[PDB]
Amino acid sequence: SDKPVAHVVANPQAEGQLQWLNRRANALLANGVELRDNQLVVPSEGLYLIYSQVLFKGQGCPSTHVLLTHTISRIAVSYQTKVNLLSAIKSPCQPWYEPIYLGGVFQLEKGDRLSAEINRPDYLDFAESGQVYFGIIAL
Amino acid sequence: SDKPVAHVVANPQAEGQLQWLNRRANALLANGVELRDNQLVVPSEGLYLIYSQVLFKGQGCPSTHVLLTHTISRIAVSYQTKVNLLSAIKSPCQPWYEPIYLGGVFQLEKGDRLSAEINRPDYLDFAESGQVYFGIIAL
Amino acid sequence: SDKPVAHVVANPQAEGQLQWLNRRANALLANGVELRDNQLVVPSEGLYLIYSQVLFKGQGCPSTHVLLTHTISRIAVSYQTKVNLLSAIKSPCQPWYEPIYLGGVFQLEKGDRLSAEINRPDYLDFAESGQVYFGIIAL
Repeated sequence: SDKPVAHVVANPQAEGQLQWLNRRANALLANGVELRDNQLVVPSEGLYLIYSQVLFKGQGCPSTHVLLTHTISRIAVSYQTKVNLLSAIKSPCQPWYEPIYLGGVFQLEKGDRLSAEINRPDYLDFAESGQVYFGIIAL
Repeated sequence: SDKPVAHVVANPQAEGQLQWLNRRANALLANGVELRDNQLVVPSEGLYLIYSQVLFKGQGCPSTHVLLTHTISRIAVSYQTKVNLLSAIKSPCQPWYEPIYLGGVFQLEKGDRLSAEINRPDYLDFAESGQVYFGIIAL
Repeated sequence: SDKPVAHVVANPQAEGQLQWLNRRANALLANGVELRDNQLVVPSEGLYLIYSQVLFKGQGCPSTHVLLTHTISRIAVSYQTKVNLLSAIKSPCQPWYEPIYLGGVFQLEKGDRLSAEINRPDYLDFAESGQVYFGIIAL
């Protein structure tokens, strides 16, 4: 049980924000992985499977064309640059539900940080369990 | 080739039900993983990548607002509780197609069971290959 | 750092086609994995996590019902057959955005090839980073 690993969930008690949380039940933040300033911190150099899901929910369709996005970004320790690794966009309106799942394998450096960010936290459905999550595992 | 592994598909011959099946071609149920009462059985304690996809298909939009869901749940041997690990909801109607993909890393115990369940098997498009699947791998 | 691995992206300079590319930054094609005729080539027998995402984007809804598909297929060296491993279909019209994510674990043979293919490259949104990707990792 020594591989760097994390599986964090959106805080169901937060309001209008995507706040990642490690839980006692069915969530992970182990073997060097830390949560700092809402970002996952890589403890060692290597290959990592990185993934995240968000679910957006709205009661109806507003007057202005809504675009939803979910993104996983890499903040390199060496440079402090912030690069898009995985992302997608959805338009729910031409109650609605829009899940977005992202996942991929990346070479990361020790101290690099990962953020999983959205644009419309007012539409984030984080109260319902299993819908909003972010994780990594060293391979 | 010793890691617990499974990649099961929806039985294309089943009717109005999500029935997981191990196939000869491009499907797995090896190294201790069993399929029992339509659920995957964990042979050993450890970290597992768990994933599933379903695809819903309908010919049109009915009079009552349809909600579709896909869920992966953990049945702990120690407790017999059934907890939601990964889930999403979609509303296809404000022929239609709605895929849902779920995936994440979890610490599981030997004898724990995993179920991948939906609410509208009458909308499940399991006849078309590669669309409906459920799998795990010990990491 | 010896596991066969790949994480390739759609060439943002290609036109009306899905052309996979290994990049200097945040992309991989290592430890025996090759890109040949737009397909990933397996260097050794074993279990692989395989995944891909595409994002389709259109300016409006045309007169004929558009169906979008994304598929991951296995070309066996031993047979030259081409089998569907993972796929999904979406109908964007009853500017729109349709992401499709596919991922699963498969036993592959050395020399097998994997293709990640779509039907409407005229709708592929490959100019925007992190949206179109294809990868594998030996587990």
